Amino acid sequence: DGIFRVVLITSGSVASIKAPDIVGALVKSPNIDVQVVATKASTYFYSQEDVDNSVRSALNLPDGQTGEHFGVRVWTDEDEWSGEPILHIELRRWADLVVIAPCSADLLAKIAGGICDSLATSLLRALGPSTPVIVCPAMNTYMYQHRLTTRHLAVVQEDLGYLVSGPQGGPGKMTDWRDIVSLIEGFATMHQD
Amino acid sequence: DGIFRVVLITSGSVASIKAPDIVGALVKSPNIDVQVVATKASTYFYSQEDVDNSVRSALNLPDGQTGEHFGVRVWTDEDEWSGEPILHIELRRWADLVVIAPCSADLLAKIAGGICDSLATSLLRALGPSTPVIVCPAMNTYMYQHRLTTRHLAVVQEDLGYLVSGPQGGPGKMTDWRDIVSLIEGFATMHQD
Amino acid sequence: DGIFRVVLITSGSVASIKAPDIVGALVKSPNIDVQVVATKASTYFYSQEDVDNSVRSALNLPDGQTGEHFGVRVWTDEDEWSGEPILHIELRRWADLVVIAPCSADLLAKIAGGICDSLATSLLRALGPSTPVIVCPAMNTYMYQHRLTTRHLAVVQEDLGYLVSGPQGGPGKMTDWRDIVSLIEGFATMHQD
Ligand SMILES: Cc1cc2nc3c(=O)[nH]c(=O)nc-3n(C[C@H](O)[C@H](O)[C@H](O)COP(=O)(O)O)c2cc1C
Ligand SMILES: Cc1cc2nc3c(=O)[nH]c(=O)nc-3n(C[C@H](O)[C@H](O)[C@H](O)COP(=O)(O)O)c2cc1C
Ligand SMILES: Cc1cc2nc3c(=O)[nH]c(=O)nc-3n(C[C@H](O)[C@H](O)[C@H](O)COP(=O)(O)O)c2cc1C
Repeated sequence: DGIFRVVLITSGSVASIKAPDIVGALVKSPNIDVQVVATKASTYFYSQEDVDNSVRSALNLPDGQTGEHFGVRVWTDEDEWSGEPILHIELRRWADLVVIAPCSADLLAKIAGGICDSLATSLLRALGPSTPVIVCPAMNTYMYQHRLTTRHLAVVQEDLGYLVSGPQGGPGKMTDWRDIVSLIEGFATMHQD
Repeated sequence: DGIFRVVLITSGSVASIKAPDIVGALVKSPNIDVQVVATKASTYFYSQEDVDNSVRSALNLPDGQTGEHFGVRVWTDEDEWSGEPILHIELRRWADLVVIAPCSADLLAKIAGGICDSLATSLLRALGPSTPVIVCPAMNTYMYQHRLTTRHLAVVQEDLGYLVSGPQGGPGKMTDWRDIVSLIEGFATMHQD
Repeated sequence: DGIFRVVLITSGSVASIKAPDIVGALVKSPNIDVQVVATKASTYFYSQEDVDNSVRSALNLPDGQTGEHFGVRVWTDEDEWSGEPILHIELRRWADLVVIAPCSADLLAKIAGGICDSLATSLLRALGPSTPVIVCPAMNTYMYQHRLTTRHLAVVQEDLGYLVSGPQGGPGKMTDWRDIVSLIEGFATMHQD
C-alpha cells in the first residue's frame, strides 16, 4: 500500500482559515490522503465548502457542488455520537500521522492536561506510539508568552513525544501552512521506505 | 440507622452499559441504598428505563412503568441548575461511599486536574475525607497506556486518597461489575460496625 | 486620562449575587469604569437587570429601564462569537485591573491548568504582565479544604503573579464585596500617580 494517511486536527485559532489550503494541498499530493478533525471553535473559521472550494482550486476543477467532498469529510464532535465502530478509534487506526494545525492555547492545555472530552482530544489520547504527532501552536503573542505555555509545550514534547513546529518568532503566528505541508511531505517520504 | 448509602458515578465509557446491573444489584441488597450520578457522556450508554428494567429484573417484578424509579433517580447536570439546597452538597452529605464506575480517561483527568464544571466533579470536589471513593478506570487500552494515565492515577491515589479498582489486565477493561458490587458490600460490612 | 478601568470577572459561585453591588459601587466611584465578564454558571446567580437596578440604586436614580446599561454591559461567551476585533483582546487592552470575584473552584482549576475555552479564561490567558489580577476564591468550605485548592492557589500566585484576596476564615466565604471595592479603590489610587 503506497498511501500515506494524515489526520489534520484544526482548533480554535484564526490560523484555521488556512486549513482549507492545507487540505487542498494534501489532496493534490499524489500518494497522500487526508482526513480532518475540527474542534467546535475551529468550525467558526472555516466551513466544509471552504475545503471543497479549496480542493477544486488545487485540482483545477470548475466550480460546482458535492456531496462526497472528494472525499475529505470534516469530522466534528457531533459525528462521534451518531458493537458499532467508535470514530476516534477508527481515525487512530487509519492515521499514519497526526498534525495539529493550528493548535490553540486551549487545545495545548487540554492535551497537556490529558483532558479528552472531544473528538480531537479523544483521538490524541487514544493514539499508539506508532503514530507521530506534529503540533503547530498558533495564538496571540501574549497567550504564547504566558508562563503555562512553555510548561505545556514541555509536557507535550518530553512526556508525549509530540513534535512542535513552534510558531514564527510578536511570537505566536502559526508556521506558514506551505511549510506545514512540506513538513508533512517530508514524513510521507520517510514512510515510503 | 442500619442503612449504607452509595453514590454511583457513571462516566462516558462503554462500561456504563453495566451501570443498570450494578444499580439493580445494590437495590436488591437488603441494607444498601443507591443514588446515581451520570455525566452527559454516560447517558449515551444507558437510560433511566434501563435502570428501572434492571431493578425489576433483580427484584423479580413483572414489567410495567414508573414513575418514582423505586426510587433510584439518575441525576444529571441539568437537575442541579433547576437558600434552596444545592444538589452536589445534598449528595455529599447523603453518601457513605462514592463509586466511580466506570471512570473514563476524561473524568480521571478532570478529577486529577481539580476541574468541577459538572454535577459529578462538583460532588467529588466537595466531599469530606469522611467519605471514601472507589475509582474504576475503564478505557481503550491505548488510552490507559498513555503517559498521563499513570500520573493521574498517582494524583488521585496519593493526593486524594481515592481507592483504585484498577482495570483488568489489553489492560483497560473495567473491573467486572459483579466484582464492583461485592467490593461495595465489603464496605457496607465495614460500615455496619 | 484620569480614568481607572476595571474588568470584573464573575464565576459560578453563590457570591455572584453580590456582583451587582460591586458594579454599582464601581460605577458611582468618580474616576473608575467597570466592565463585566460572566462565566455561564455565574449568569445563574444574577442578571443584567440586577446590575442595572443596582446602578440606579447606587446613583439615586428612579426605576425605569435601559437599554445601554449606563453603560455597563455584562459580557458572556456568546458575545465573543458574534479583521474584526476579538472581544477578549479588546478587554485585555482596556483593563487596568482584572478582578475575579467570585472565583469558583472550577475557574481556579481552569486558570491553574491554563485552560481557556471561555471569554473569561481567554481574557486571563491573553493578559500582559502590565495588568494586575485579583482573585477572590469563594466556595463551599470542603471545596476550599480540598488538596488541589492550595496547589492551584500556589500556581496562580507564584507562577502567574495573581493576587489572592483569600476567603474569609468554615473557610471559603468570599471576601466581603465592600472590602473588594475598597481593595479596588486602593489600586485606583496607586494608578493615579
Ligand atoms: C475571534 C477569535 C479568535 C481567536 N484566535 C485564537 C488564536 O489565534 N489562538 C488561540 O490560542 N486562541 C484563539 N482564540 C480563543 C479560542 O478560540 C478559545 O479559547 C476556544 O474556546 C478554544 O477552543 P479549542 O480548544 O477548540 O481551540 C480566539 C477566539 C476568538 C473568539
Ligand atoms: C462510542 C464511544 C465509546 C467510548 N468509550 C470510552 C471508554 O470506554 N473509555 C474512555 O475513557 N472513553 C471512552 N470514550 C470517550 C469519552 O466518552 C469522551 O472522552 C467523553 O467526552 C468523556 O466524557 P466523561 O468525562 O463524562 O466521561 C468513548 C467515546 C465514544 C464516542
Ligand atoms: C446552586 C449552586 C451553587 C454553587 N456554588 C458554588 C460556590 O459557591 N463555589 C464554587 O466554587 N462552586 C459552586 N458551585 C459549583 C459551580 O457552579 C460549578 O462547578 C460550575 O460548573 C463552575 O463554573 P465556573 O467555572 O464558570 O465558575 C455551585 C453550583 C450550584 C449548582
